[PDB]
Amino acid sequence: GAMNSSNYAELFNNDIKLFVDDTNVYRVTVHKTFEGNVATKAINGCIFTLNPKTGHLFLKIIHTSVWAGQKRLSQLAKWKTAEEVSALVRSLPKEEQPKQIIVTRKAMLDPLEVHMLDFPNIAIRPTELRLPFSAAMSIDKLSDVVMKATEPQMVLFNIYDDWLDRISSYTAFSRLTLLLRALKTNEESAKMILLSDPTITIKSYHLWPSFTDEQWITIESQMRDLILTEYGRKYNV
Amino acid sequence: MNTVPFTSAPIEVTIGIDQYSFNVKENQPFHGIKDIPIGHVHVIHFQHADNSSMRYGYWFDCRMGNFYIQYDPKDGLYKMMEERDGAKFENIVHNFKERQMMVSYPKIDEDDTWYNLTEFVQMDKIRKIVRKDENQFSYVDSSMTTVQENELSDPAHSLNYTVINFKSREAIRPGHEMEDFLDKSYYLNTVMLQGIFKNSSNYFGELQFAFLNAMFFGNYGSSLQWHAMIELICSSATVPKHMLDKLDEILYYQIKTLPEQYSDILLNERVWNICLYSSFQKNSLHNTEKIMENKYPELL
Ligand SMILES: N#CCN(CCN)C(=O)c1cccs1
Repeated sequence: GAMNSSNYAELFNNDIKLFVDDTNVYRVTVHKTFEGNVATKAINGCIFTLNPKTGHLFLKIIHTSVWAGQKRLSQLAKWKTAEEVSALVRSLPKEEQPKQIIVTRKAMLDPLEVHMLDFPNIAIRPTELRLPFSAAMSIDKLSDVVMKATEPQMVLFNIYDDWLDRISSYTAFSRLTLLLRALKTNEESAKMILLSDPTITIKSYHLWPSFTDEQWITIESQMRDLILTEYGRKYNV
Repeated sequence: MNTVPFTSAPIEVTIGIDQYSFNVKENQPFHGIKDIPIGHVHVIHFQHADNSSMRYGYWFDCRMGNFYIQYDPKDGLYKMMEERDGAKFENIVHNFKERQMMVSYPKIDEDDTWYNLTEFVQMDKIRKIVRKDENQFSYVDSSMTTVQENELSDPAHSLNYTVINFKSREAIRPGHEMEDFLDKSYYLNTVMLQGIFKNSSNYFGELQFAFLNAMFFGNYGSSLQWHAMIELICSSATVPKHMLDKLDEILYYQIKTLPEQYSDILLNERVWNICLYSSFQKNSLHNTEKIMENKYPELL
């Protein structure tokens, strides 16, 4: 059924599973028309499909041409998401296909179940966790590839860089969700924390900076304080 | 006008005949039901006084044989049987009518209720849903499960309604996923009508039979089927006009006949609110919407 705090370690067992987050699929700017009405302009989006055990991220870039001439775009976006995840599963060798797909928003359940009818053995599940994957577009290299795309494209990343050489999946996912939660709560401050030290760089083949173990401890503490600080600012605490 | 003789009434029971019902006391001199209108199916049903558990009954058509009822003290129920000795039958009916030991089917002349509830119900289709080919009549009870219920346990005792499943490969064409799930016209018109039922009369007959089993026996699986067959039409953007108009009439009379105090258990709020207020056909069921809003406004 639903995935929550109680069954949290299941994410890191040896059953292949994917999170699917559709919050960045259909993205718009709202603006005024010459006549003083309101209209939207779409910008490129992405499906965020993540294996939380291995860090493998299947970033399917949704180019604005897929919306041309279509109606009810927020509804279509869910079905397009499900169509693309289905296509990804079919493209994978049998032994790489997931046994479960966890959707971050329950409105994805029916579209994904319907597109996956050919896979009765793949469980489609919701989650009670509030995961910060909407902030994926605050990772500079991901945003860059999405905005530069001129056509539909899939790009593969490891969202954990090389962390699994030194830490467990559980700890890597905790670090990821902390970083993303901080970027979601105060993007500017979080990016300042990550880039303030001129001597620490991001490898060409990585998404995040090359921090030592002790530096990650400092960074993680700074991200926690940012999240708490913003909570106080929000609720006047 | 045909007759169903009873051999006797040895246990206290409430006896239904179609939408009518009456109470028979233990060992009361009751010997059957006369003046049953020819031209329709009928149902004769039972609820014992000492154990209101298990409503059960028999669908029959007096054109297809001479049927009587007798209590079986071993299996503990009133059983329908067929009389193959016509002169025995007629002599038994004549004697019981002369002694005035039969109730009369109490149809008012102006009243088309039963016809309207059974317009599309045929005995031959009932006998395919309820499989017991040695009898010309069909037994149904409160606990019988449907084939669909069984898939999600004795197959011979099952209600073989046509399986309807909105999230199934049968309902969804590869490559038309969103289209077919949000507009069920393909599934209604091509899969169900053209493919399985052959025509709308057979579809409505099964819908009507499902409702009647839900109402008279409290059969939960039948209620599920009734609601599924309504939702399938209402969730289709493209439905022949004659079917929409006929559905409105069918549902109007079903809602009119439903006992008011059974609504909480026989009517699915989600389905009815979706069908009347959100679906493609929300504006096509004027008679049914009016009776629902005047009679069950709470549900909505
Ligand atoms: N009709 C007929 C045949 N039939 C059973 C009843 N309804 C009977 O012959 C008998 C009835 C009552 C005593 S014998």
